[PDB]
Formats: sequence, C-alpha cells, structure tokens
Amino acid sequence: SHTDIKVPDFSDYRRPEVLDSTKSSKESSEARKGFSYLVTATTTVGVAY
Amino acid sequence: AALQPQLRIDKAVALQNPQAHVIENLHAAAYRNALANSLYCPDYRIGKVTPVELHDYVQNHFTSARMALIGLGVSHPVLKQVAEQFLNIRGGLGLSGAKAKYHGGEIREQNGDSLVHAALVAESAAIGSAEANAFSVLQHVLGAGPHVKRG
Amino acid sequence: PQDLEFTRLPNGLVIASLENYAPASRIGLFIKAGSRYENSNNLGTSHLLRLASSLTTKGASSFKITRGIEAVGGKLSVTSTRENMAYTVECLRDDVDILMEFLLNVTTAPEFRRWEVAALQPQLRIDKAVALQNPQAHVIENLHAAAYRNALANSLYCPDYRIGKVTPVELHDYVQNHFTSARMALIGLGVSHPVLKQVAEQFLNIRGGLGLSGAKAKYHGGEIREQNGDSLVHAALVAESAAIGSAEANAFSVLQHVLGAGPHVKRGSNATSSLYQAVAKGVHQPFDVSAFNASYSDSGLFGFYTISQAASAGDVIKAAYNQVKTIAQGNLSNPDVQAAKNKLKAGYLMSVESSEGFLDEVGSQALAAGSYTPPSTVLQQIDAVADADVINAAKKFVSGRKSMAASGNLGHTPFIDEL
Amino acid sequence: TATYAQALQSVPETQVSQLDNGLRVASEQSSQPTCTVGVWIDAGSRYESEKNNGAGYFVEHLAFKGTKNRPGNALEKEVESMGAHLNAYSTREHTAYYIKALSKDLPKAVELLADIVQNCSLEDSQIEKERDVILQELQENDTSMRDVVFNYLHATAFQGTPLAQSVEGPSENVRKLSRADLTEYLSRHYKAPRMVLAAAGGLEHRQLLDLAQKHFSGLSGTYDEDAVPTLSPCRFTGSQICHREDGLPLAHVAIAVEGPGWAHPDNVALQVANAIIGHYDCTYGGGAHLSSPLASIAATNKLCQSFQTFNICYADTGLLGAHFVCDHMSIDDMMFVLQGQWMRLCTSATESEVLRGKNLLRNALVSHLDGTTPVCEDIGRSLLTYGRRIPLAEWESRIAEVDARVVREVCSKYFYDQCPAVAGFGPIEQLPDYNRIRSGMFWLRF
Amino acid sequence: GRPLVASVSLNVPASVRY
Amino acid sequence: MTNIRKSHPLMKIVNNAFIDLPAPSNISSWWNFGSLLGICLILQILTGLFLAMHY
Amino acid sequence: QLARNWVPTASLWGAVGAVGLVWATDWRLILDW
Repeated sequence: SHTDIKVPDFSDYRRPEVLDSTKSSKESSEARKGFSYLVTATTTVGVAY
Repeated sequence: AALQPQLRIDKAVALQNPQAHVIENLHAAAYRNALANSLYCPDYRIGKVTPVELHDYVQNHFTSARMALIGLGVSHPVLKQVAEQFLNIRGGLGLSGAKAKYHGGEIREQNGDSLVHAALVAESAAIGSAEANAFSVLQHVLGAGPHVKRG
Repeated sequence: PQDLEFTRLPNGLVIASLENYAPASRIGLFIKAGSRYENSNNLGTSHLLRLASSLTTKGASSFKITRGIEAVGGKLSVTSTRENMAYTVECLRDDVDILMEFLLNVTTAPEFRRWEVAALQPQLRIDKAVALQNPQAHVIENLHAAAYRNALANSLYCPDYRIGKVTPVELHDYVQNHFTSARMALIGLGVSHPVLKQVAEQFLNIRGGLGLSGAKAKYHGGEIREQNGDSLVHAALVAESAAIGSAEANAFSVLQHVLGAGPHVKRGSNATSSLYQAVAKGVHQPFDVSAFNASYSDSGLFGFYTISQAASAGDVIKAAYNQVKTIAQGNLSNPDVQAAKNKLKAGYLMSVESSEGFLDEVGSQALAAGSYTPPSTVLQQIDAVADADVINAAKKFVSGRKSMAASGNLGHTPFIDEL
Repeated sequence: TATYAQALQSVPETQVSQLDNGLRVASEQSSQPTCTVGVWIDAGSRYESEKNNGAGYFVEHLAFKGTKNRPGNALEKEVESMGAHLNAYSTREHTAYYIKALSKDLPKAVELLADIVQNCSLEDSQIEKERDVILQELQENDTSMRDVVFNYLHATAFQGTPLAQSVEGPSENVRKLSRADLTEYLSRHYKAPRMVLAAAGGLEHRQLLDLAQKHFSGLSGTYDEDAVPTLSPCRFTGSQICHREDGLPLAHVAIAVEGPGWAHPDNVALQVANAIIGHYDCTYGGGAHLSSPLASIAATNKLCQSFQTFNICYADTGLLGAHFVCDHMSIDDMMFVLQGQWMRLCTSATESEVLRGKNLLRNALVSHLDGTTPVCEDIGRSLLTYGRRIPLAEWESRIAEVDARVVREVCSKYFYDQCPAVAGFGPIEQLPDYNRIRSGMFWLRF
Repeated sequence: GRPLVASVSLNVPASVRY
Repeated sequence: MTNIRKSHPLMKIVNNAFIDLPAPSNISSWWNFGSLLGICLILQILTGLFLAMHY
Repeated sequence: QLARNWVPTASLWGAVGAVGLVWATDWRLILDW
C-alpha cells in the first residue's frame, strides 16, 4: 500500500564526501558546508568594491 | 451535483411547523418498515444518491399498469390519442412487499419548545372502508376544525 | 511506609492519609455531584462545570493560578462521571502546600464573570465532539435513557439547545447547592496526616444544604434505534443489574468473567469465553461481542455490547443471547468460575495495584463507605460468591425487563420483539 | 518519610545476575503480590535483510499461535487459566515479550515463556492465516496518518540504511515470506547475549535466578557470532519528501534534525529544551495565558490544531523535532513561529524559564516510575542500552548539571545553521520550498 | 464492557476513556 | 498572522505582491527582460538628471 | 532583566559599522601596508 514507496538514488549529483552509506555525515559537514559559503562571501567582496 | 445543496433548504422550511417534525417521527413509532419511511432525506443519506440509483427506481417503479393519466378540460379523443402512444412501457412493476407491519411504540425527543407536542394513536383501518368512514365520522364527533373564525 | 489512615471529622468528611517515601506527592478531592443531579433546566451544567476548572477564582486571578502550576512543575486534573466528580492534583514531594492551597481557592472561592463565562460557550462542542469519535461512546449515552427515565438518563454532555442556556448564576447555585462538608471528602497520599489533618477542617467547613437524593433513576426500560451511516452496527441488550456493593454486583462481576472477555493475550480471541467461541463457531468472519456490567450506588446495569456487520447482528445477538440461555439453564463450570475468580482476583489486584487507580479506589470507597477494606477481604469476599448465585444472576438478566440501543444501518436490525 | 532528597534514597536497588550462555538476569523487589515478567531482544530490522524486512514483525504474531510443546491455541488456554494478562510487542531497535502476573505461578510463567522464545510451531496453517491478516492490515494501515508520515520521515533521512525501512516491511515480501528464512532469523539473533531477562514485583533477586535457572541456562541461547555486532552508522540526509493529496481535510507535518545516540552526555541536556518549548492541543483548558509561547499562540490564533515534540535517540543516532497539524491555509504561520522558538533559545534564552522546564522533567521522570510493568520495562532497554544502569538518584544529580550556557551551547551545535529533514502529507501545498526553510534555520540576527 | 467509563477535562493533557 | 513583521506597516503587505507572488516552474531567460527594462530605466533617470545639473 | 547575550553580538555590528564607515571615507590613519 502506502509503504510500498521507496527512495531512488540521488548519489549522482552528490559529491563523494558523505556519499558513503555507513559514515557519519557530520565529519565533512563542517568542512562540507563552508565550501558553499566561502563562495557566497567572496562573491560579495567584489560587489562591494 | 447542483441539487445536493438544495435538499436541506427545502427540507428545513418544512420543519418550521413543529407538528411537521412531530408527524414524520410518528410513522416510525407505529410501524417498522414502510410508512416509517420519511418524506425527507436523513442527512447521512445526502451525499449518498447516484444518478443510477435514481435511474433504476425511475424504471423500476414506472409501468403503464401503474401510470394513470387524467384530463380535465380537454376532449377524450385528443387525450385518448397520445396516451397509448408514448406511455406504453413495460412492466417490472410495483414492488408491493411493503405492508408497513403496524408496530407501535413511543418516541420522545427532548427539545426546546415551551409548548410540548404529542399524540396518541391506536392503528386505524385501511382506506376505502366503512370503518375508515366510521372514524371519518368518529372524528367529527370530537374532531374540531374551526367552522367559525376564532371560535 | 505507614498504611491507610482515614479519619472522620465533625463535618463527617473523611480525611484519609498515607505516608509514602516517594517524591511524588499527590492529593485528591471527591464530590458526590454527578449528572443525575442536573435538572431539566439544569442540564449539562456539571459537564459545563467540569469546564469551570481553569477559571477565575475568588482568591486569585486565573492567570496567576495557571502560570503558577507550570513554573512549579505541578499538574492539575479534573474528573467526573454520572455520579462522583473528582478534583485531582499532583506535584513534587516538597511544594504541595502552595499547590494544595490553590485546590481550595478553586472549590472554595468561585467567581463567574459574565465576560469570562462567555468564552467557554464555544468550547463545549469541540470537547463534546471528540468523545464521539468512538461509536460505542455515543451508543452508551443513549442507553441510560432507554433503561431509565430521570437520573442516570442524564447525559454527561450538553444537549445542544441547552448550549446558550447556562448563566453564571445557575452554575453559582449548583456550586453551593450540592457542595457541603458532609459530602466533600479529601484524600491524601504521600503526605502525613497532621498536615492534611490541619487545613482540612479550616477552609472546607461550609454548610449544609443539598445532596438532594431525589433521583432514584427509576429503572424503566425500552429500546432506542438511531438510523446511521456505519457499516458496523452497534447494539446492546440489558436487563437491569443490582446496586453497587453487593454479592450480586460481585456475582455479575463474576458472571461477566464467565463470558466477558477482555483480551488477556494480544490479538488472542479469548477461547475461555464461551460467548465468543459459542458464537464464533456457528458464526462467520469478523465481529466482536463483550459483556457489559456496570453498577452505580442505587443500582446498575448488566448487558453485552455487540459489534457485527449488516446481516449478522441479530444472530450475533440471538446466538450469544441464546448462548446466554445455555448458562441460565443450569450450565456450570466450577473451574472456569474458579479460573474466572483467579482472573477477577488478579484482575482486581492488577487493577488496584496501580496507585492512581487505587487513589480513586480509596475515595471510591470513601463516598461509598468512608472506611477502607483491604483487598484481601475483597479477595476473601470474591471467594464468597456461590455458583447458584451467578447461575440465577444471569437468570435475572434473562428473567426481567430488557432494553436495547441500536445505531447504524438498521435495515436488518431486529427489535427486542424479535428477542 | 517522603522527602524529595530522602525520597531518592530508599528504593529496592537494581539487581543483576548472569548465566553462562549469555542470558542476563536482573530484578527489583517492589514488595508486591504481582510480577511483570518480561524479555527484551535487540534484534532489529536494522539487522533484518531486504527479504527479512517485516519478517520478525510477521514472526511477532506467530508465537501465540501455538508452539512446539504446545500446539495451536494450547498456549493461552493455560495463560488465561491463571487470569494473568499477557502481551508482546516489537520495535525497530527492540522487541519485548512480557507477562503480567501474580508472583505465585511464575514457576510456570518463564518456563512457559522459555518454551516460546525458541521452541515454536512453524505451521503454514497459521502462516497463511497470518499472511492474510497482515496483508489485510497492510492496506488498512493508511487509516492512521500519524504512523504514516514517520515512515516517510525515516526513509528520507536514513535512505541507504536498514534503519530507514518499514517495520512491517514492504508487502510482497510477506506473501513471498517462508518460515525457513524465519528459522534463520529465529536461529540467528535469538541467541544470547542478545537475549535479556528482567522482572519486578515481590520477586527479589535470588529467588528469580534460582528459578531462572535451567532452560535457558541453557537451551542455547548460545554465544557464537552472527559476525559482530552487525551494525553501521547511518547516513543523514538533507532532503525533502512530500505526498501531496489535497482531498483530505488536514495535513500533518513533521520536521526534525538528527542527534546523538542513546548513550551520550548531551541526550539529557536536550531533554529539557523540548519540555520548555512544550506543546499545544485543541483541547486544553490552558487557554492563552500558558507560559509556553507556542501553547499561548497556537491557542490564541489557533494556528494549529495541535502539536507535540518528540525525541528518539537510536544507538548511534537521535531525533529532535515536532509534529503538528494545522489548517491548509495556516501552515506557513505555524512554521515561522516554530523557527522562532528554537532559534531564540540558541541565543537569548534565560535561566528563569530553565527552572520551569527543569521541574517538569523531574516530575515526568518520577511520574513514569510508578507501576510494575514500567519499572520492569526500563531494565530491559536500559540493559540493552546503558546496561544495568538505573541511575535513579543520579538522574537528579544529572538534572543539576544542566546550565544556561549548556542548553545554548548544546542547541548551538544541533540547531543553528544545519540541514533539517522535512516530511509532509497532503494537502501540503502551502508549505514553502526547502530553500526558505534552510535560510530560515540561521537567523540573520533578526 | 466498561466501568462504566469516565470523563476527563483537566489542564495539561486531555482525553476521554472507558 | 501573529507577530508578522510584514503586517505592521500595511505597506509591507503590499510588498507581498512580490515575495509570495507564485510563478510557473519552467521559465526561459527569455523572460528576464521585464526586470531589465525597469532597471535600464532607473539608471536613465539618474544619469539623465546629472546631465541637466551642468546642462 | 539584564540581557546578557546580544552584548557581544552588538560589539561586532558596531565594529562592523565603524570600520566600514571609516572604510567609506578613508582619511588620515596610521597603518598602511
């Protein structure tokens, strides 16, 4: 019935750091996110100039 | 679909008259099956009715045996003509399995009226009988419709 | 620690106490005022009153009250039935005094402020509704009407034209009418008697007045059938049972465990109940039957509440009912009763072992008796039941005026005349 | 007497005993005529394979259908002979078989019970019967929406882990299921030390262990391997799931982030933050003057019907979040509120409101501790969790540990700027896109 | 059967039982 | 709407002609002009002003 | 009620403004490199 549903794989678009199924995702999570923000901030310095 | 909303507003205005609501309940108390059937829709029955359910009861209970046509101001032959023409269909007919099985009891609804309404009934007889007349006489004994205003 | 200490007052209100070692420290307060004590124009009042709980006392603003209990961490409770409303409260071992003091102010110091009364009008329905999720809920309430006339027929809920009907005053009287220090009964649990013993006489001595007992409920049977939209029709058959506090009340309490099946095993259809078995044998696929026994002060009712499908109900009833006959005809099993006794004794103790439940069981005796009976004595008395009793006990339910309540799709639903 | 400090002191202590084959024994004496007799097993779905999914669940029903020495329905006809209630239930991380009974006939109970644990009648008569009921139930299970969304909830966070999977498992397996594979899992994880036994009542300890003694000293109940101890840390998925169905009147919501496992210091530190933020429902008499900002607003403007917050800490994992129900036009506003409370805690919170939270949890703690079964019941998981530890009075000491900075510093970790999980059930549509929620986690200082 | 039943109002929780 | 900071001046509720104004999913960079048009204009006004300042 | 937190936060925003403010005009100062 309802439970027959399942999650298909998004590993593709991912990047390898948390790609493992057995890992604590938190390990990179600190370093993982900061990449996303480091971009965001640096974008701004230019705008400001 | 558009006729679903309509029933209540109709169904309501009939219940202005308290006696109205009182009567409908009564047929239940005195019967079981047939006459106990309301002239109105119990409200969970509302969304219940399909075109088909209608559509059968249409043709189920229709027959040229049961159908009866009455003219008034018009000559018979004109009447006589078209009558047989279209109105001859079947058959099927008439589902008499309802004897209504008089079965008494009493019902008391707790309500907010200052004027309580009640009635007492022992079953009378069938229509078309001297007894039916006898009660039709027996009423005018006690039974008072006003023959004089306010009297 | 110390066992049950219950103490009559001059006011006659029993102050019962125990000493615990536990940091849980609770108190409870019982009152005789049930739905039977509402009048034709007093209807739903207690039910409304049961929502008078949180309101503005005469001792304090309800705000302070409410912010009071939480920041302390205590908890309040209120409970009623057709007979005895109960005001329960609990907090840590240490702080009961602050809380306990407020228990008074509510029952002691009423204020009905016409504005503050209005906001509770909306509330009843939303409460009143959720109780009627359970079909059996709606079924039961109707039943007391069918079997009675006046008292127990009174609902625990507000007939809806009665809604806008209730004034502060109407409440305000029933407050003081039915309150008295004769009727009021206070129970401590974790707290020493003397502390309990102190303040009890202090505030709670008021009058007097009105217990008015004129409701005998006058068992008067009948049957009621509501036409509804359920696929599973619900119905019950009741010949009146006896008063609470009797070997008969026990006999039926025994007589139930004969047929009466609560599941003792998860999902298990109880075989030791002949009822379901003697039914399920001749019967077809899902259904349920259980036996209903309940008693109040002056009297109670015994019956069995059936759940079946469209056609089955009658035979579901009939066979089970016919199966009841089997018992009434001289059928007996002493070990079954014995096992049932084992069930009951256990079931009783398993029921009683729970403190909070037993907390009721304390004052449930009180307003009934005012003394305490060790369950041992009960367990003894449980034994005291004769079989011919339970034999003729069922015979009564066969031997006397019976009543029905039915709701659903009724097309196949028989009357008691079919029975 | 009863005095809170002293009240901690006098309690029948945790008892422990250990048999040879890995069985654990333990007890506490409540000085009660009755005893809850129970068993807890750590064999999970997280152990179960992709066919084994839901099998143990299917198994769960089967025990009481009769056993080896006691064929079909000869089992309970002895049980109800005593008048002792009986019940069993299972869980993703645990399964608990237990009995509630008078202390008298216990000599049969465990021996009755021990038979059931391993000796079992595996009979396709019952199988097909039970195979049907489950299938019957599988479809019926759409009727309670609560359980429904949680299934979505796990699977969205734990995707790629056996933990993420249906307890009853997918349907077709149940049809495909054969009792040999059971016998595997029967043989696999029902060995000791996996097995654990406890009880509470008038029983003390010794007089338990002596009549523990030999079945199930024992019947092995073994110790070998099943490898060891097969488990893995599970992945945590920033994501969303939505089942949009607009017909229904109301739409549940669940939102959460992952947290520490069972054993972990902070697990208690976050017990209070929930208690503080509290919960609301349609039906309270609390009104708008309650202290909980949520119960104040959600009663005020009835922004929801009700909600409650949950905590579930797995072995390695924990779950913090709430579950609410609100009008299909009222959804957004519940949220923008709900992010208020968590976020404001992480910075501006205060020691006052700490106390009101502190007291409650003390109450709730002490509260649940009454009654035979719950007392009995702690031990089993606790054993499977912290071992024997029932650090009763310590919990109090543990309570004294928590601090204003603590809660802030704790919540700073597990809330501020994180990736939340989002479960939903229709008529959702109003519910904003993720990208709002995400930006909505971290304040801008507003 | 039932006790018969009960009702609840109170504060922090809310319910109805049998 | 409890404590929404977009209510207090009602002007902010007129603002929700934007931020919650829904749009279809698929939209080509063909659609970016309506924006630009207004933006191309803003600059105009300003520069077209400072001209006059010395003009 | 003596708000304790937000004291350090404001300490940044102030320094956030002043520096950038000095950055806006950028006049007489000390360090170059």
